[PDB]
Amino acid sequence: GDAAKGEKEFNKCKTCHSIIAPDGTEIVKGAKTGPNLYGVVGRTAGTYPEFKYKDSIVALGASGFAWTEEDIATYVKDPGAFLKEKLDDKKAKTGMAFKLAKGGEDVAAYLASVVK
Ligand code: HEC
Repeated sequence: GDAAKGEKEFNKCKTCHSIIAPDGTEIVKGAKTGPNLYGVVGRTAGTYPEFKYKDSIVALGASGFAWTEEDIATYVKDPGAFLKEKLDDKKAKTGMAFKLAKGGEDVAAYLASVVK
């Protein structure tokens, strides 16, 4: 995927999320209603500290799931469906109220990039 493009596309995410490095550096100063995305790639889902996630995503991580660019790219398009399928639960609910139409892989790549 394209990171250069992903950064530009992150415009749909900053409304709720931010990209903040461990020493506090503000890579992307966004909102605090969604968890910090710095390092999400490789991270077990629904585990960022001091963040109150909806249940399903926490269950997904409890099952051993860590995000990849690929899944990130997919989830982003339809979070709730993503979950229902992963969890094999028709009843899986998402706390993320946005579906991105096009851009997943790029945004996915960007996110991977950010920690280099
Ligand atoms: C607010 C209306 C949001 C926008 C815009 C975006 N995201 Fe989001 N995201 C939001 C919430 C409330 C949460 C927590 C989910 C839950 O059910 O509790 C999330 C979560 C994610 C995650 C999962 C993070 C984890 O630690 O597992 C990812 C990977 C994610 N969001 C990506 C993402 C992207 C790429 C966005 C922009 C295109 C984006 N989100 C926007 C809320 C909101």
